[PDB]
Amino acid sequence: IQMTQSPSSLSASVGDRVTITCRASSSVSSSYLHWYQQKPGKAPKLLIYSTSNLASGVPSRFSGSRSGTDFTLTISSLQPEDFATYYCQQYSRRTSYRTFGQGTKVEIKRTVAAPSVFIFPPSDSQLKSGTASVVCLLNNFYPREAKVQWKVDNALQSGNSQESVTEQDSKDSTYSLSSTLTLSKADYEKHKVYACEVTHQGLSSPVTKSFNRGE
Amino acid sequence: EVQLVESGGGLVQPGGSLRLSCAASGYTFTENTVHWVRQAPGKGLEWIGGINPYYGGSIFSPKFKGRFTISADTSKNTAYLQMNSLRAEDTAVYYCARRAGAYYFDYWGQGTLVTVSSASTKGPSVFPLAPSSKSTSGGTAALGCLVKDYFPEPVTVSWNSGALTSGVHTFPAVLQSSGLYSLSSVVTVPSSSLGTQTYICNVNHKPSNTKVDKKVEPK
Repeated sequence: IQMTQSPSSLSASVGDRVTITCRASSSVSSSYLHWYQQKPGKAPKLLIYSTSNLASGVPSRFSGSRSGTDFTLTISSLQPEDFATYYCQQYSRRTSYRTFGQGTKVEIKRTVAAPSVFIFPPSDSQLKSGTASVVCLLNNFYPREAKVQWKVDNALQSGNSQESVTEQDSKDSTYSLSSTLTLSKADYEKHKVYACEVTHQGLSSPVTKSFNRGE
Repeated sequence: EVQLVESGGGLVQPGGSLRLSCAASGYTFTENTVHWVRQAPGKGLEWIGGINPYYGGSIFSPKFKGRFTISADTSKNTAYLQMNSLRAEDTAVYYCARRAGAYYFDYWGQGTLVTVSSASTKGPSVFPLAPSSKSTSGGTAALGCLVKDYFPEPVTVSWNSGALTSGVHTFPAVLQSSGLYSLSSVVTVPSSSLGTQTYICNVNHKPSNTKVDKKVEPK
């Protein structure tokens, strides 16, 4: 009994109606098909059990049904806290085995939001260790696509920076990005102006944050 | 009031073994089966097996039956997952979950990350990201913590022992060129509070038993 879940991911606005389908190969009783919600870094939470029954405390905009070989989870009015990955689960009475669908990520589409840019120079504590890490923070933006480019003394950097993007926020559906430029103490002490330049769909002109080694 | 809390995860060499624990509370441990489900990073949920604490026997998916065992000690309300001959593909987040009703999982543990690797553990170094504004600037300010050169995942970062929650972003770790992880944790606060409110970033990396509390100060 192999489940097949669809779609892999979807994007919908607040107030929209989303549906997720798990097709059960073979015959599963309506009593033994369940739906779980997993928010990032958290354990799965039971949303619906036995095809259509809401779990305790689960909002009734969630619902489920079956149409033959196909099972359907439906959110009637999408809300930002519904950002999660959803899994179906099936139990087979012959073998006592359990199988999970491969999951559906539900992202929230919202209005464009420009990031807030901050720059952090390396700390004296880290420089006393031989390395220097300059950090550039993009705070609360949408959409996720963003470009952070590093300039040292107006020279463009490449291959010495790593970035990281948060998952979508459960309150306002925004993202945040952290880009780290790393140099040795030697190279860091050999230059003076350090800047990150940000381009984002919500910025009509790129935003630059910079500091001067010293002041 | 029903709770499952796990423990046991960490770094393990390939071909080695590890034992995870699931402490149950808030109900009669003997009346509900307890199962284990793992999730590889980025991938989906995978059922492993389960135990019935009333008898002590266990079922297993055919993928794990030869390699893993599940026991239960009813006096301590604890279930155990013994994992043997671990491979790189066994690196995952392991959950225990209680079965109730028509065979659904209604209470899950928090998850414990197991890493199968032959690299040695490394405790993190914790550096301040000093606030951007002065206390006289007028708006919001960003401040933070850089958690560099640790192995393996995970680290837990909190602010002011967890009392500071709103506006906190802890970013996913990024595997550096050296093979060690590095992440940053930032919070935004009112500029006016920079001179009075203490901001401490608490870092905990269990694999190396490192608990550091780094105070972040301006300038």
